[PDB]
Amino acid sequence: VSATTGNWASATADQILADFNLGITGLWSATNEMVYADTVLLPSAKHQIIAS
Amino acid sequence: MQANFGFVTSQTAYVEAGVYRMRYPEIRYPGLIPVDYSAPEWIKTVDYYSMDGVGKAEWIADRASDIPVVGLAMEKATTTVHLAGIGYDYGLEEVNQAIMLGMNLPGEKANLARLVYERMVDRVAFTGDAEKDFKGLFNNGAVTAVSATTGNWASATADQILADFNLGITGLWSATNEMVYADTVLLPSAKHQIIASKRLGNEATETVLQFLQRANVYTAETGRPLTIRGMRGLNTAGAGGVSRSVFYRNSPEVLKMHIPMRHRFLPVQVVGLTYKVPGIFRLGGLDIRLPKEVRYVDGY
Amino acid sequence: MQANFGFVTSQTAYVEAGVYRMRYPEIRYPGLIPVDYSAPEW
Amino acid sequence: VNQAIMLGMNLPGEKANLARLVYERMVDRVAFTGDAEKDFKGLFNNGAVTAVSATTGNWASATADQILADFNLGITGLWSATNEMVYADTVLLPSAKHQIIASKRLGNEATETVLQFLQRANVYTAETGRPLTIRGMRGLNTAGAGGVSRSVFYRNSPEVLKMHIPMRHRFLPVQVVGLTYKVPGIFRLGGLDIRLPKEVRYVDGY
Amino acid sequence: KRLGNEATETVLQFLQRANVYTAETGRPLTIRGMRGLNTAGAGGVSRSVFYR
Amino acid sequence: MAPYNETYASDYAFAYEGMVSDIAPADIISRTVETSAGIGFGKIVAQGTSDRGCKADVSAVSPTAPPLGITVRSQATENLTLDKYPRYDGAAIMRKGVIWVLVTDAGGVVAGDPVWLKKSDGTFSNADVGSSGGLRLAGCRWDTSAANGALARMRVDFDVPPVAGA
Repeated sequence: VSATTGNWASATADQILADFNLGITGLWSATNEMVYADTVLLPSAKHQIIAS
Repeated sequence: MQANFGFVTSQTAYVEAGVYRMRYPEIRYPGLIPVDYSAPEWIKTVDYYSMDGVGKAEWIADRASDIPVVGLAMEKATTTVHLAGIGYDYGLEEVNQAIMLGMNLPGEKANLARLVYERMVDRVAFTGDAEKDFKGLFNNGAVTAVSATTGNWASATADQILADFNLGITGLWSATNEMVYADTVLLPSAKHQIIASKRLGNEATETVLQFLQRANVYTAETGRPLTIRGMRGLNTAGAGGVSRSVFYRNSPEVLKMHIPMRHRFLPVQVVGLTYKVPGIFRLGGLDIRLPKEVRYVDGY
Repeated sequence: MQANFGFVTSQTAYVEAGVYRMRYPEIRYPGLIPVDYSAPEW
Repeated sequence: VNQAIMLGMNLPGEKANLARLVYERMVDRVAFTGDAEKDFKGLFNNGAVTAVSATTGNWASATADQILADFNLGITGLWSATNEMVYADTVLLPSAKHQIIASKRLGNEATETVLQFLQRANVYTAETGRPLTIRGMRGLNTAGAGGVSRSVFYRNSPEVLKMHIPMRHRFLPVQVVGLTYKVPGIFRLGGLDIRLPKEVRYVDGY
Repeated sequence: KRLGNEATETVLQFLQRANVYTAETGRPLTIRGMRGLNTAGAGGVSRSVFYR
Repeated sequence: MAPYNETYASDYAFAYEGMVSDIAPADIISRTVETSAGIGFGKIVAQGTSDRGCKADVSAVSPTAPPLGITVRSQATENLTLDKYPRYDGAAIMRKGVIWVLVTDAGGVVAGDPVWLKKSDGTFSNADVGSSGGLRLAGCRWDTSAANGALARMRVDFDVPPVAGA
């Protein structure tokens, strides 16, 4: 699935948090609300953007 | 997939230990609905009583005789019970081909019949069937449903979240002429996540679910805690296919489910190389007695 | 609400043991108004 | 009665309990309001105490500054009405207003603490170290001058308020008259007495 | 009275440690509330007295 | 566990339709119900044709044929008629005590008022109807201020002859 209009450059923290939790919530709802995600693999550049 | 009951293994192959069973959602109706089993096994109706007294006090004088008296009145109400069942059967050579492979075919069917029985009880408890007119908790038509104060909880700030949450408790309190407080809240699981993952501010880093625990009306007026739960079937149960949330008191005195007969298997029968095991179970529906202590809020 | 000391029941019916008494607000005077019971009765 | 034993109801025994209940109801009504038959003025409508309005405060669509100013208005007014001699010990508020205070945060984005910070920063608890008691009552919704909510600030001492109840509710033997059992029951009390009327203050309009 | 519009951990009586006298020296300042000062001013207004 | 007809009342009510208030004197009289349907609890009754019967029809009472009394709330009444005395039953008429009854008047009543009976239906009120269709129960008075359609207690004495009012 595509993100919710997020580029993560010129994007405020609310968009970042919404985009991140979108994946976890989507995976949970795809398994009919029975299992959550344990690990997230992001590209290194985006991990830097978040950590800075 | 393949109901041929036997498999062939290869000389050059590797096999993993254990079988994987398909998953189904949890059971979610212990501890949220008061049930009882003390009713005799074969009943048609349940009765319960109520009464109200009356009186006045007046100013008396000495040597007088006129002292005001009191009075009484009573009422009665009833509910019903119905019958259903599930049971299994198997052929002869099927079970015999089963036993030499160490399987216990009759047990595997009994286990899953109990499972599907529990599933049926859940569905009757939380919803309705429209065959016996067993109105459920999420769609009962005798309680009051109100709309939220323009809150979508996505792209909505914390003030709107807190106001929307406290609206239900305050409304239930004012509906009963300021006497009872809502005790349990049921939210759709998505909204529960929204609350549990949204912070309270940039300087107050804390969730809206960690602050709401100790600052809701119920826990502020009194000292007792509030219980919040996220449910599975509330995503679109509202008036126009919108989310619904339920506020109620959770006492055996507001809700009640009677299950006189739980689940029973009857003696086996044999007809022409078969074996039929009929299993019957008889339980009445859910009864919301106090309808002014259950509140629906739509639009979260 | 009637006053007859009687209702018609049936054989295939289970009457619950308890009775629900209609609720009224609490009493709220103790602890806010000082009252004493020391004076003689009359 | 010989017929309500056939159903196991115990009619005579159910009446004494409810008579005591209505007893307590009557005592409460006398204590907190007035009857205008014996001229027993109550705590919520006594005509000798001073009743002032609030400083333009409705407590709905009102920020925390107005809430705090309005709450401390009563204490400061009670202090200024007795020539600066006495302190309000107890506050009685309408219960809806108590909800509004207990729920609304302090007007903070910083820590979102509730307005019950008032519990440690009111005038009384600030000048001295003693705590202040705040309660929510039932009959204060429309007890004001023009049908508006009223709240009470007072000292709660046996030298300011007093209610004597010499005799409590008892029952007398049964009189029998022509297939009817008449049963009396009596008590006796004295009306509420507000001795210091300047130590009780009414604030209307919250 | 409260101190900030919104971030208000403390009362206005932080004045006790931020007045000019207690700022320039280390000595404390004594503040008292009196009784006869309600209308002592020029036109019947309140009056306050600062002295040594 | 029946919560229907819950109104969350502020405090206890005053009385029911035909309940009495304790006092030393009371003429309670046993009559037999003659009407096909029952008779309500706080109601007026006329003199029957059975030499000890009573009827709920008071459309023809006069000073020459005064009404008989007022029924009282019995609470043990055959459970087939909800709150009534069934046909052929002891009626327990009262004609001396103080009894709670129902008010039918526009402006209500106050402490001491005349009691006027409307012969058409058999309802109590404060003033005469005005078309030779009302009686005054000469010895009778109210004891409570009450609005329209509310319960008020009145003191009753049926040995005093009624007064016709046109």
